[PDB]
Amino acid sequence: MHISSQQHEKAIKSYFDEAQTQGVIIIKEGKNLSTYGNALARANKEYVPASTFKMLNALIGLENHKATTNEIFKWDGKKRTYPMWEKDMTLGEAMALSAVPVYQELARRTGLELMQKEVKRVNFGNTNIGTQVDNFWLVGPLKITPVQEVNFADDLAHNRLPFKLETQEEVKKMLLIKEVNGSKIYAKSGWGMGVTPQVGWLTGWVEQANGKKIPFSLNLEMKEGMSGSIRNEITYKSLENLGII
Repeated sequence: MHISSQQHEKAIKSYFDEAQTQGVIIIKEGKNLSTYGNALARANKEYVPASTFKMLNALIGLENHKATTNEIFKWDGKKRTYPMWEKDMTLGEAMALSAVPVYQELARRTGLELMQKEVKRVNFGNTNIGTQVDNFWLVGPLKITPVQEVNFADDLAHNRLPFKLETQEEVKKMLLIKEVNGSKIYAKSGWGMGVTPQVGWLTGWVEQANGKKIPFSLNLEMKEGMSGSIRNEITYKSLENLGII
């Protein structure tokens, strides 16, 4: 339409400035990547994936028969950081709650040798998981850039990753987080607190009413004290600004 690129860029930058943090959002339309936000150089820097790795953990675990989508992972009765984690959950429920204890169990079922082979086969990020199967996506050594995250979201949204179609569809069903008019937003959040500085993610895609899918990845610096909902607020204001939703 009639709004200049200068004005779109200024508006999206201001969403990050108003939240008092530093970040980028990458949007892909077809093969074209557009970078917006207030710290554009973050686009090709590596950060831990944190809870965004649960997308790939779920695909690996389902494809290799380490879980089913209806299996209930029981809470072991020990105290958790968050009360909503102190309950029995399917992978889908654990995805929406970012319940790392469920995904650590799934990683342990997959085990280090298979985990490293699958992460290499999908060529996710720097592809390095090191020697600790239960925390490699949290504290290193696995890292990924925001460009690589939006390209992963593009691959999953279009069923292009090297898994069965059914496996990709099962995991995509776990990622629906919002519906706006007739658009649907599928995405996974992350907040890596085990590194310094802390990293915030929201990576996913918009499925528009006509069926087109527009992948995006938000990446920002988080600080103890911030609200996790700023990730969604920035992302939705940016997508609305560009007329994607």
